[PDB]
Amino acid sequence: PPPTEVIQLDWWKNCVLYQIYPRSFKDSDGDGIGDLKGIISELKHFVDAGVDAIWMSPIFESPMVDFGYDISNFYDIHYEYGTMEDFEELLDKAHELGLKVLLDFVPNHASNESEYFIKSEAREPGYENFFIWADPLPNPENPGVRLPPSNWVSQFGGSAWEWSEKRQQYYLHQFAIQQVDFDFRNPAVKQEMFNIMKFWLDKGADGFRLDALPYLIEADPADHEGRYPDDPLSGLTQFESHQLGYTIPLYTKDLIELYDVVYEWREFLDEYNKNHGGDTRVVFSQGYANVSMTMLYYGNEDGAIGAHFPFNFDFITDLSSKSNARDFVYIILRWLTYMPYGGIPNWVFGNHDNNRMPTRFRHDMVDGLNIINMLLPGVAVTYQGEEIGMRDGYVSWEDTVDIEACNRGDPDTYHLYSRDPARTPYHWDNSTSAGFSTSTNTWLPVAEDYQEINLAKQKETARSHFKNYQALTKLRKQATLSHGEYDIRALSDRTFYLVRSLPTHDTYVLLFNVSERRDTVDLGRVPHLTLPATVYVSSIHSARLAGHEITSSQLSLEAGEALVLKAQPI
Amino acid sequence: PPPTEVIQLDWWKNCVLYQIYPRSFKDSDGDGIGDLKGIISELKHFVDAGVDAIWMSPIFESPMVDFGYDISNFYDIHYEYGTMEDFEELLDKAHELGLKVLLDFVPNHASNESEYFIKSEAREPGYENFFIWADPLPNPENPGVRLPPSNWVSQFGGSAWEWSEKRQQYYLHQFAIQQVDFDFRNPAVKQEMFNIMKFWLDKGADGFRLDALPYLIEADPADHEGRYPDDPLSGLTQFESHQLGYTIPLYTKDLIELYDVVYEWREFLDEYNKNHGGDTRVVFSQGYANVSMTMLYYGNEDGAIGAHFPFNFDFITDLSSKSNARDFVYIILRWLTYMPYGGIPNWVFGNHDNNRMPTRFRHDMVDGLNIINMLLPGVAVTYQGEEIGMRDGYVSWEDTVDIEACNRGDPDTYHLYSRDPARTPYHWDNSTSAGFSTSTNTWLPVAEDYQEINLAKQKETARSHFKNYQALTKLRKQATLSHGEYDIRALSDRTFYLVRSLPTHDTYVLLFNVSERRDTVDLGRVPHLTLPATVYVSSIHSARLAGHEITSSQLSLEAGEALVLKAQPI
Ligand SMILES: OC[C@@]1(O)OC[C@@H](O)[C@@H](O)[C@@H]1O
Ligand SMILES: OC[C@@]1(O)OC[C@@H](O)[C@@H](O)[C@@H]1O
Ligand SMILES: OC[C@H]1O[C@](O)(CO)[C@@H](O)[C@@H]1O
Ligand SMILES: OC[C@H]1O[C@](O)(CO)[C@@H](O)[C@@H]1O
Ligand SMILES: *[C@@H]1O[C@H](CO)[C@@H](O)[C@H](O)[C@H]1O
Ligand SMILES: *[C@@H]1O[C@H](CO)[C@@H](O)[C@H](O)[C@H]1O
Ligand SMILES: [Ca+2]
Ligand SMILES: [Ca+2]
Ligand SMILES: [Mg+2]
Ligand SMILES: [Mg+2]
Ligand SMILES: [Mg+2]
Ligand SMILES: [Mg+2]
Ligand SMILES: [Mg+2]
Repeated sequence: PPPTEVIQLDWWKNCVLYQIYPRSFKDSDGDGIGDLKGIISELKHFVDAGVDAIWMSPIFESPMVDFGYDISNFYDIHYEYGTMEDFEELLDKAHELGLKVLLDFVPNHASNESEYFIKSEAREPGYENFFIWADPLPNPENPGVRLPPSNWVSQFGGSAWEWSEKRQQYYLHQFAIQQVDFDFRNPAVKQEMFNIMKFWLDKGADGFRLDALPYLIEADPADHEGRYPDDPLSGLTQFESHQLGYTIPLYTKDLIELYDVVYEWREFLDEYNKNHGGDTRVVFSQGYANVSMTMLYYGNEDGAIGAHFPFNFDFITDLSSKSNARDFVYIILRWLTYMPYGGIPNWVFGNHDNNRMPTRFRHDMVDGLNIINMLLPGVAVTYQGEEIGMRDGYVSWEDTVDIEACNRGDPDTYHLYSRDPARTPYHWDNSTSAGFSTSTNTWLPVAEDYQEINLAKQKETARSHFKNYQALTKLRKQATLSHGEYDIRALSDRTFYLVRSLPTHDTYVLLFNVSERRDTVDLGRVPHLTLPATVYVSSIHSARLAGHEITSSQLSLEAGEALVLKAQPI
Repeated sequence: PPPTEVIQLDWWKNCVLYQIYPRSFKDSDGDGIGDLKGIISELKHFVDAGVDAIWMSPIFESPMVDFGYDISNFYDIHYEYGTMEDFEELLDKAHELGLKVLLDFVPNHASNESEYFIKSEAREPGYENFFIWADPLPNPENPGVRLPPSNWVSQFGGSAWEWSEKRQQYYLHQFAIQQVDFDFRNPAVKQEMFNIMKFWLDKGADGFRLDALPYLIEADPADHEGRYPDDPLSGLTQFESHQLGYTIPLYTKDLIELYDVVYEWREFLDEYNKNHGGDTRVVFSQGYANVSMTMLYYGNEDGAIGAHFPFNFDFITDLSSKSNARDFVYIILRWLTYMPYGGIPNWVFGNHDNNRMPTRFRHDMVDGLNIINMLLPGVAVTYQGEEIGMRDGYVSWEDTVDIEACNRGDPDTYHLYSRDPARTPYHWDNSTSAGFSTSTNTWLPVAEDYQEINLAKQKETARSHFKNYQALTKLRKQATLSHGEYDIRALSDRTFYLVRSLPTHDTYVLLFNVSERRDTVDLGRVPHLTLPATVYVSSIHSARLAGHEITSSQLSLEAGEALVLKAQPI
């Protein structure tokens, strides 16, 4: 029978979404800092790679305490990265190449250098209640020793409460001292968030990543006899009272009221899209939470609609080099089992907040992991460098600039916390500073392996991570990946299959030996696979090349080996 | 295309396995205690129910501290239950009726009234090292102040170490003070377990349940400078030093050496089956552990073969009335994802150690839960009472006899620990004591609801839990249930499907609304379902009767409603 026709999906339902970390992508001006003119000079890379949409880590005005996540002006561009004119040029050139562009910001908090905070601290009319301000806890026993409002612990270590001498109250910071939590029960705060989003959509952004949403709302002291309630204690002996893990965040994380804010954002965005037309503008939410709390970002049982999707961190939080094939299958099944009917799945293997994909897994698993990302239903998310298999770079204590590591760590522990190894500059080629900069003095050190692992090398060599990346993003154009069913099971502790199938269309099969040992499997166990089948993609050290035919039902896979097979339609 | 011939499976691969609790099954002699003549009198019940194999909770000589799991003679029958001749009669009549009969015992420990312990405490030759005996922990601060060997906590509260005045040493008890842990590094103890198994296999037993296996082996002092190492502390404020949960059982539970004992037991059983022929004799292992530690009971990487299966307690540990249809699917997929290839899956919904199935879930979910048990691949495990939807019985503090409750509990807390509510006498009919006994003086109180919930009532009335149970055990003779594939997914937060399919054989489909609300689903989402299809079984509260034709692809299911549909072969 002739192949069935399929209805085209809206762009966000099956895009390849690439995360740029602008500070480390491309330095155009020799200061060792990535910049917007740098990104503009390499927009063609996303077309070459088969990326549909780029998001940037923050580029708004920021003192850079948390490299952009401490925003002092939500309406202008950080000078080290360029100007508003450069951003507008980036949007125009990206759109001309057919790319979508999303911006990133963290609604939860503003820099203490923001006009909001300066004015709030001054109790300026309209701003007095813009942030969470509290009096000290009455000390009737030592009237003279000042007590914080509650025992709340910051994500970045120490008390979540910072005394203001000027205002003679504490302000809340779930993150850095310099990152002040907005009061999301203040209508003026909610209106300012719509104002920011409308400003950037009007400039032409295609949507937003909205960061750190579990932390929006904290217990209302009206419900606790006018005090901020203590979070319950963990009782874990490895944590002292200034260490993250000392408290259970009952009153400070994943409060149900946060979701009302997200549903209100979605209603705003839906109105905006109705009144402007063109490509749908979207919101993709970030939060690390349990399955229940994460799925609530999609919407709820009462018909609320939230983010276009919450990001799926399962490959970061629940899989690693310790995982066997059964773990891989059981964790892949979690998002697919719990995600609401009609929701769009997404898959995230890395970001600027976690160690790089091949460092969390193994170097010989890069191709298999990128195949899982591209062959699962829904949206593939790629973190800068995954398309060439970048590894964590070495960063000394002396070179560490991550506030999270400076705050929580010391020269012996800092590696437990630092995100800097996943932020080292991108490897374009084997030139000075891996082609990232004409300068040797980069804001973070260039990883030692850049002569071995760089894009130019992988475009010249017959087989490479990047060429496999290109073959996979191209495969996503096939109806079997955009509209096909899925079946996933383990064949052994070492190997699993993923089958995409769709009547009258080619079948595609992943086989992946995720173990450190060779494995032999019976392909007769794989549903919808008739032999002979053809190798479409293989891992760079596979004995099988693309175009190789699989004729035998007995297949030996090397440690880390992955194959994509193209088989006849069902 | 005429139905394919399937190869008949060995009996233990797809049996319906029924756990009898002899003390609460049937009292023949009016002492309010269930007994072997009582079981003999009702063996036809298993044939009527479509049960293939019965296991009895322990019937060996026991002081009854733990109602038979404290065994004082592993080679003879507890007097209250009957004689060795009653047991030989039971085995004879059961085998005549085509039933398999398994015995239960707990290798970990013997009664302190056993000859083993009395001789071991007396340091008789050969017995000295039968149990774990330890010196007090040396006390350099004040020599001769008596300290226990370690901080280890018993499962039934207090220290796992009991001082013997007679022997001037402590003995290990992971369970009650009266349950003494064997030394499983002693070859004479291992030889004694082979002797015990050989004795009962020689009498005609079809196999064993071996209880409490995670506790067999504890840390060897020879690996900790000649002391028993402390278990790590949990840090949890709700647990004092005498309370289960105070410690993390690093050195006392799930030691990798316990699995070598299991593999040796299978090698012995394999040799016995080979030398005796007839029907395979089996071992089913018990242990509550994580999925890692649970699957090693089947066997290991190196090719060790263990129990025919370990019991799957997921419907007790990981699902309850709090669970939605997505939880059901995600937990059902756990065993099927993790079990080794060739493994036989099994499904346990209750036992004498946990609250009854309708009490853990809801009264209106009984049929749906019995359908899952019978329609998933592998072995269905039934606990005495589940075939009629028995609810937990009320048992006051005054009537409580469970050592776990007496030791861990007080008049206000005892309900958190007691297993007595799941051990109340079986509801045969609406006669005195529900037909369990001619006496009103029963060893536990008969539940208040026996007039409403009894077997005789359910065999008379047109629709019942028992008639559904019978319809389900009959359905397991169909090739689709013994050899069929499975597919399982959630349609909503409320409803899931399970499809058993097998080309040329009929398709069977469970649809189950596990929620408290009506749900409407689209049957066109269910694979291998062509309409019309026939209701084969329905929940007793369903508007649909068996024989009812589903024609519409839109289906509204009431809270708790489950249907089994019979549909055309694929
Ligand atoms: O608009 C609904 C609501 O729940 O949204 C989150 C907070 O702004 C709450 O004060 C507010 O009532
Ligand atoms: O037979 C192997 C072994 O591991 O079995 C379990 C224990 O009896 C151990 O002492 C013994 O070495
Ligand atoms: O460590 C960085 C922290 O900030 C976040 O982005 C907050 O959502 C998370 O990655 C983590 O809690
Ligand atoms: O509550 C009883 C205890 O004994 C066991 O049967 C041992 O495996 C478990 O049910 C529990 O740990
Ligand atoms: C989300 O927000 C936190 C706090 O501002 C930042 O540190 C992360 O990098 C960002 O992804
Ligand atoms: C398994 O073993 C324990 C300890 O003897 C007992 O209490 C349980 O009832 C049994 O299943
Ligand atoms: Ca907040
Ligand atoms: Ca033991
Ligand atoms: Mg620059
Ligand atoms: Mg971290
Ligand atoms: Mg009796
Ligand atoms: Mg219990
Ligand atoms: Mg299928």
